[PDB]
Amino acid sequence: SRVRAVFFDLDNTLIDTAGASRRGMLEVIKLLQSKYHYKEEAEIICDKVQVKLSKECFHPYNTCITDLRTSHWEEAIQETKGGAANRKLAEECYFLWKSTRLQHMTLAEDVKAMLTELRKEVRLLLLTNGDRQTQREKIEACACQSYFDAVVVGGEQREEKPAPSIFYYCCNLLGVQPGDCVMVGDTLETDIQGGLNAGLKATVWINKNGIVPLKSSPVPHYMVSSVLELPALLQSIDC
Ligand code: VO4
Ligand SMILES: [Mg+2]
Repeated sequence: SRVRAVFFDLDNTLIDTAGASRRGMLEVIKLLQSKYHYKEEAEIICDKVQVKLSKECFHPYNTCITDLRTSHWEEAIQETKGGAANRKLAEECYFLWKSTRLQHMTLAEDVKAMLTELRKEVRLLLLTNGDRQTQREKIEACACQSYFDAVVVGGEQREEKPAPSIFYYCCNLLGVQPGDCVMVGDTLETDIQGGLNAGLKATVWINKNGIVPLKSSPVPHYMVSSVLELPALLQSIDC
């Protein structure tokens, strides 16, 4: 009845993806406004891209995603500004956005110290959705793979969260039973729903911003604001 494995989301759970991604946007705005003499049109372009990205995370992706997310910019520039297509400016914007966010994707020192002290009591797995190319780059950017007994990327797999199969696979990977695992993540629709679907021992929601969820949304077993609260939490579930 003791916890034998803990699964961890990556984005906005272990690394500040959102903060990093907006930092990239800020640089793109800084670029367009200063260099290419833009005003408030730049901020509109970034919003269009941001919503374009959301309507593309559909699974199972195809590659090259680079060509896709780059096209997301040229489609965005033309809508706000206008004129002929500018693949060069789109290429610049994307890689500036990409290079910026990846450098800000790092594991905090106290987060590293938490993961290190935790894997000597339970096994650790990294369970993240997204395409192979994009996610693996993040993994390398924050060098987290060294901290986990296993890493599983949804794009590389048959199904992602919240589908229970990918959870069952993680369990087989570590030779454990779903009832011995706890899922930790910050998205209800994937991390939490998935944990409930796959009958895991517990689900832990990361809610630092203090969202009050709808009654119809998945209900976690636990709710905390930081991943630093797990050791005490996991010790209370008895491990
Ligand atoms: O690391 V994720 O929040 O895209 O499952
Ligand atoms: Mg997340």
